[PDB]
Amino acid sequence: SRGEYVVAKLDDLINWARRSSLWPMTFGLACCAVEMMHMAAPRYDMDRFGVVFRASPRQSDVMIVAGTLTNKMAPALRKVYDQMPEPRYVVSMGSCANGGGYYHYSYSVVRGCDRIVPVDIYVPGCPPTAEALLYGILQLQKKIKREKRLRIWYRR
Amino acid sequence: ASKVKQDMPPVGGYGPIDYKRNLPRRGLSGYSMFAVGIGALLFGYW
Amino acid sequence: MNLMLALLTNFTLATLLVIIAFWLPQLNVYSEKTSLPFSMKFFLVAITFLLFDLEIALLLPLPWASQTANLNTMLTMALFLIILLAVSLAYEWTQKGLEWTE
Amino acid sequence: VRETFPEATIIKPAEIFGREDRFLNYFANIRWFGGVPLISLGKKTVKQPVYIVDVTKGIINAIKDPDARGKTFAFVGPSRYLLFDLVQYVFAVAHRPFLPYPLPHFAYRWIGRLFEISPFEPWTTRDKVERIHTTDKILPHLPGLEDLGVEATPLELKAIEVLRRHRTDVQPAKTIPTS
Amino acid sequence: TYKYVNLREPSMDMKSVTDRAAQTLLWTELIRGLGMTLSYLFREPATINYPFEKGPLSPRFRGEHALRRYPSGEERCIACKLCEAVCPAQAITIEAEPRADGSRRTTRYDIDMTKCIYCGFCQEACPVDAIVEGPNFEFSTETHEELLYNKEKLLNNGDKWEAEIAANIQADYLYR
Amino acid sequence: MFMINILMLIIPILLAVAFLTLVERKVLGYMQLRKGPNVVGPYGLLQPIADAIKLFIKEPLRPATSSASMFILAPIMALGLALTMWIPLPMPYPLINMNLGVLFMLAMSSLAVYSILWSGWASNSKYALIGALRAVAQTISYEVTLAIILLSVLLMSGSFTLSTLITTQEQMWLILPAWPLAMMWFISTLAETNRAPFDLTEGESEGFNVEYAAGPFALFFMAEYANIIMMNIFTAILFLGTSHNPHMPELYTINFTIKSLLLTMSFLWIRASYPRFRYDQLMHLLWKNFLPLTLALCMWHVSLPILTSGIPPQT
Ligand SMILES: CCCCCCCCCCCCCCCCCC(=O)OC[C@H](COP(=O)([O-])OCC[N+](C)(C)C)OC(=O)CCCCCCCCCCCCCCCCC
Ligand SMILES: CCCCCCCCCCCC(=O)OC[C@H](COP(=O)(O)OCC[N+](C)(C)C)OC(=O)CCCCCCCCCCC
Ligand code: SF4
Ligand code: SF4
Ligand code: SF4
Repeated sequence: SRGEYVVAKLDDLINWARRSSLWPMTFGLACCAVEMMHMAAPRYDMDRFGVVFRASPRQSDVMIVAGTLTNKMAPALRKVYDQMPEPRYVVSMGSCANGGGYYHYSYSVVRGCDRIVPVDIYVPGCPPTAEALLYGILQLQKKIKREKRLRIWYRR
Repeated sequence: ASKVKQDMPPVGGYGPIDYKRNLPRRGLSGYSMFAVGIGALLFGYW
Repeated sequence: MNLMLALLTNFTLATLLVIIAFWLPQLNVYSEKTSLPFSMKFFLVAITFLLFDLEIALLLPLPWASQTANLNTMLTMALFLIILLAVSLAYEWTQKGLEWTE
Repeated sequence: VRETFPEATIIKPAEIFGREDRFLNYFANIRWFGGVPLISLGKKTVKQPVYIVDVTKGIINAIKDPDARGKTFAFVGPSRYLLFDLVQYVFAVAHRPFLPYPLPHFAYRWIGRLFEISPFEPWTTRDKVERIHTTDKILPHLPGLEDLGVEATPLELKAIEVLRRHRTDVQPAKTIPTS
Repeated sequence: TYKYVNLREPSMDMKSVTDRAAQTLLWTELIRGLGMTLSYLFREPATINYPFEKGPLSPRFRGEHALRRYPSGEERCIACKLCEAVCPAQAITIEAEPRADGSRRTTRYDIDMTKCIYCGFCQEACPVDAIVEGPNFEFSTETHEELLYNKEKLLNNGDKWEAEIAANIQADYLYR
Repeated sequence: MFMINILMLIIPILLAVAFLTLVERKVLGYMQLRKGPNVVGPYGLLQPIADAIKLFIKEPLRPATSSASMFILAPIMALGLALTMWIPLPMPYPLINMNLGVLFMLAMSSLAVYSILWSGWASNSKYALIGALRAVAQTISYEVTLAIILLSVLLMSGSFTLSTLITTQEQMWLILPAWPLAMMWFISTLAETNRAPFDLTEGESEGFNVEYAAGPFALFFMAEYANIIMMNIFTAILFLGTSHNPHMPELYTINFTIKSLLLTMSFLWIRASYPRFRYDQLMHLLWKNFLPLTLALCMWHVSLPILTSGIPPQT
């Protein structure tokens, strides 16, 4: 058939693989990390979607910024992001990472992790329930499923 | 003109709740664990 | 000839997977990244393994040695070697050689 | 562009160098094949590279400046270099062994053809070889960076930040005097 | 009153010393651990089949903020700013003026959902049950700007979730 | 027909490795009150394929290495030797019927320690090299008990041939007369393979493959998981011998395979039950507990056949 059709199936296969093996590196900085641990607990069992509990940063595909990002911690978070092999996604979890939350007007808080790294999914809550975070991971999987890396390459 | 109704324990209270450690004792004694172990070796050697 | 052909396949297959695993990723064309003090206890464990390994080389032919008619001599020499191997372990043990606290 | 949009502002920069440039990073990926092929031996080719931030700061000041409508600018670096001396400096800063050898002009075209058959971003092409070996024009009738309040950044000051990642007290390159 | 957790003397009679010798040599206590995890292998797992099954919640659950109406369609909010004055995160911004018919209504009612700490103080302080936290907890977005709600988003949430907000308020208004 | 035989050995090994990752993740899940992978494919059967594709199309991670040639040599050695340790195994008929098959497996497993050592050098990280030295020290230490324990079991078999362990156990499993050795042999295979409770290389808050991510890291993973199966197959042949009927060889393979799977499952069983040792504590386990007992049982197993008139045949 047309070249677009053939290169669209390969796009589906690689998109399927990447969203079926999302290995997260969790930056557990504050209370939002407890709800992240509850998403790995038996009730939600994130490992059954293919999302391993905790991968090393060099094996990781998605970074979950779960907690308050302070000025003192900002350069460390950027360094871990710069060392993530691609493709790499960032999930901002909770109000602190979203926009600073309860500490928005503090002298020592970065007003949203999206000033340091690019963010793909914002999960609202303080903390988001483990189910809300899971709903955000399944939304990132749906976002990977809509990628068109090969279509753009083909039509270049 | 009904009565006050709030969350209360049932009349007579709840039943007893266990809290003390309960690790049951299992297995044989040291003498009888070595007797079976040694006996297995002897049968194997034979 | 089978063993030679068996080793060639296993390492050729391993070699092929290594190279493609290094090159198959290098077609996504990703964006340009643009970004010890000697410990004497580790040496002692490596040396001790060597001297025990050399004793194991002398003990390896024991299965064949038990087929001889001089069993009284063979059993004495076999137990002598194993015992002397135990003495080495006893010596290092009592001289704080097996410890890891500095 | 000058006809459809008369009040446009045309910027004419030289080869821009920076972290993600294809100019200094181009003279650092000739190590897996041998020496450094060059038309002639880098002689008779004069380059005037310009820093990326200088070009960026120039474009910003053209938006704010009113007396830049319907005008053409020539953003060039402060110093001029010989392609041989320039490439020698790049390898010295990157601590790579420099083994320059000449190659015929037609011979360089063919290897350009070989490297442009790939479906990805070609390492080099026929057109790329021509542009690198073209001599940067001197148009003193066009206002440059100094006409927008931008001090051109010398290549020696900010070349280490680009070539740091290629490494596994450097003499500045000889420069053409203004005369 | 108090108790000692680790103040017992092990027996030194020959039987007890041999019972401890058997444990060391035959790994008996390490084999109870194996038995305790083999037990869990044959227990039913606690995992639920999300998103087809959901975790239980209660009428008090605090989720996405929303603006409500009277049964006549009139807005409940009369721009009093008690919610704005009590928001610990200062996430509510209100502006108001006399509506065309003289009513007291807001021209702006924004909630920065990335400042909000989802505490429910606003719905405690509202005298007319206008601003509430609905039961929704699945509104993750792909951009930071989608979480800065204005009066239209909040009124849309109220129309969208009124059927469920009203029943949650009816189930819990007698405790508050 | 021999080249077909090699592929009938290599390919199923890699598929057994591929689905051991799935089985490990579900077994741990059910011991942890979870479910494990059950979404990607029915019952998770497609999870291994998703991981493989994902890893081999991820961005290369290789940073500046001082011995790039050594960077490529380590995975080749690790995966070449892992497949090479299968060719003498009788199942029931070996691919390469060696007269010294037992020594061949010891020799090849004593070279896989180079993969650890070379990967530490080729990482240009002084803290990765320290990790490799610890991993090497643990491996060679427990190679001492594997050889002495193995030598003690051959004094009842009479030869280094792997196929003679089938004959030796035709009346009774060797575990019954040698269960003290089987206990220490089994734990040595854990420490040899760097599996919990001995996986101090995975002390995240307390590995040498960090410089490998995706691609080559996948190959190191396959080599390690291929050795777990091989070690547990070696354990079954050595202490749980299966009866061999020459006219029905497939009866041996079914029984032999079931034993080798249960032992492989028990590795997962153990990983779910215990915390891990400190580095010094797993050294003291070998040098001060196993080695004293192994030497004593080697003396006993040299003299026992002589004093009972039970010396086995040389042929
Ligand atoms: C007539 C007979 C003459 C011949 C008789 C010869 C045999 C006599 C009996 C010998 C005693 C038996 C020796 C058993 C080995 C003892 C090793 C030892 O040192 O233990 C103490 C060691 C050390 O004990 P410790 O840490 O408490 O300290 C001992 C020393 N002090 C107290 C001074 C510090 O313990 C261990 O080995 C535990 C290792 C961790 C194990 C974790 C995994 C557990 C998995 C359990 C399943 C195993 C199944 C095995 C079956 C496999 C089937 C293929
Ligand atoms: C010939 C080139 C090789 C690749 C062949 C195609 C494989 C990729 C498609 C699967 C993923 C997919 O499509 O995802 C899952 C799909 C449904 O996807 P959907 O929601 O309808 O997609 C919507 C559109 N998107 C994706 C662009 C957003 O489930 C299926 O019914 C697929 C099950 C049958 C798969 C059979 C595979 C056989 C090939 C084996 C050798 C490669
Ligand atoms: S968003 Fe809420 S739960 Fe999360 S870290 Fe901040 S205060 Fe804690
Ligand atoms: S729930 Fe709390 S943080 Fe959110 S708007 Fe109401 S008062 Fe403010
Ligand atoms: S929502 Fe309620 S508390 Fe807030 S301004 Fe309106 S009426 Fe007042």
